[PDB]
Amino acid sequence: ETHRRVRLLKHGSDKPLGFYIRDGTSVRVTASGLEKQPGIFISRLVPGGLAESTGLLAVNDEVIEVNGIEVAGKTLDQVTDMMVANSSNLIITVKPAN
Amino acid sequence: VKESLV
Repeated sequence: ETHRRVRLLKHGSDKPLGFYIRDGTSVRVTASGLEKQPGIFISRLVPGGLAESTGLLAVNDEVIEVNGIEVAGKTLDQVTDMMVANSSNLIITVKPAN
Repeated sequence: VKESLV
């Protein structure tokens, strides 16, 4: 599988995970062939932030699931809420851009 | 682009 699971071990309750997400499009494979579908992607990393420090997350990476739950069919607002809830010990499944 | 910080 091309998917990669990243665990962000945060300590500061106020300090953010260190990244931004945006709406995007993903041309995933299907039966009839490649097809476009909505998706969530990392737009950028906070300088000096936790996410950047790990070196496991990068811009354009696609968020597939948050702590075991797929983000497919959800809005940017809903996915954002899903992540801040697991800030303490967040596990994110992504699909590397590069 | 609209982005959301986490």
